[PDB]
Amino acid sequence: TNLCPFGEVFNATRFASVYAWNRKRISNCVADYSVLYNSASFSTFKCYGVSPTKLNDLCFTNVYADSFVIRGDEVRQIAPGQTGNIADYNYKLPDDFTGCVIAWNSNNLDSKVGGNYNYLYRLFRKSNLKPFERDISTEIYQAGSTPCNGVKGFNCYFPLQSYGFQPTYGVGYQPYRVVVLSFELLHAPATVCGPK
Amino acid sequence: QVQLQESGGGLVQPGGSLRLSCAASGDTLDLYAIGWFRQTPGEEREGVSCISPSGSRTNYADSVKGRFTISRDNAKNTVYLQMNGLRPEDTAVYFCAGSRPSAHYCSHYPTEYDDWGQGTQVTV
Ligand SMILES: *[C@@H]1O[C@H](CO[C@H]2O[C@H](CO)[C@@H](O)[C@H](O)[C@@H]2O)[C@@H](O[C@@H]2O[C@H](CO)[C@@H](O)[C@H](O)[C@H]2NC(C)=O)[C@H](O)[C@H]1NC(C)=O
Repeated sequence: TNLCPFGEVFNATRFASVYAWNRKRISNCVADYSVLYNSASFSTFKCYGVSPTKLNDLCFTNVYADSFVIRGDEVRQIAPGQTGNIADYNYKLPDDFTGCVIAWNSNNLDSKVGGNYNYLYRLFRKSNLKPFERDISTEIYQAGSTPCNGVKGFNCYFPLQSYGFQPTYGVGYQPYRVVVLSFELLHAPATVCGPK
Repeated sequence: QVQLQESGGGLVQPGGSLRLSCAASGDTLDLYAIGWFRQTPGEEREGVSCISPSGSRTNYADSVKGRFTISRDNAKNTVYLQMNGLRPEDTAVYFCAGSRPSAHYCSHYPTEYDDWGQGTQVTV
């Protein structure tokens, strides 16, 4: 009977930085995905392995909603098999992803006239993330052969960089809020079904 | 993802008409929005018209409002752009592009589209 708390995910006042992407477990509730899809709200609503209007027919043990903010021209990296700073170092989907990627322009919420420096992304990392891996460390990144002794300096960079989101002409540079839905089946009774 | 191919471009006298076609191969168009963009030499692509996956929302740039009409045929997996009252300002390479947004969404923003055609030349 209880509707799934999608409002808390999509309409959260604050969204996470992509390097510190949030995960919310959805369980024991009724999910209406078609109400989300049958709207003018989302500039990306891409599902992998399933059509969006078929989700209401299925039942899962849990649903996970991962959410964060990136640039509009980075939304393309939130897909299987992509590369670039976001896919490589911030949020990585597996090659065999089944699930949905939902995005919408959040300029009015997340940009500031002088720039919103609270949203960050990881620019440097010793290796690429594995799928669904998360890295929130802030150790100084050693880009050369001199060790950094935990202090930024020559070839020693703080690994996170700010987006500084501003209300620009091109929407590609504006912030977009992203929700990634993934659907989990365990050897256990389902707890998240569509309407009857 | 689809592959898109534009057709129907060519030379036209000022005041005439053209009907561009955007044929999709691979996927069906059921889940795709389609947008029409144009690009003059050395310039940036200007969104001109779009249609949502549902076909319920069509948006037009102010420069073409009233003279251009976009439409979709899911059975043929083709989207059309009817161009009436063509002025020499409308001369450009015309591209169609595809995206998978929510059912009633479509924009004129190039960065919100994934799949692009090669374009066809319209000369007024
Ligand atoms: C996210 O929130 C939007 C907007 O919510 C506004 O209206 C609701 C009433 O539902 C109000 O409680 C809230 O404080 C805001 O003022 C939701 O979009 C609205 O949804 C209602 C139905 O629930 C529709 O009647 C409105 O037309 C619609 N408006 C817009 C602009 O979309 C949306 O459903 C919420 N998303 C989720 C996932 O819960």
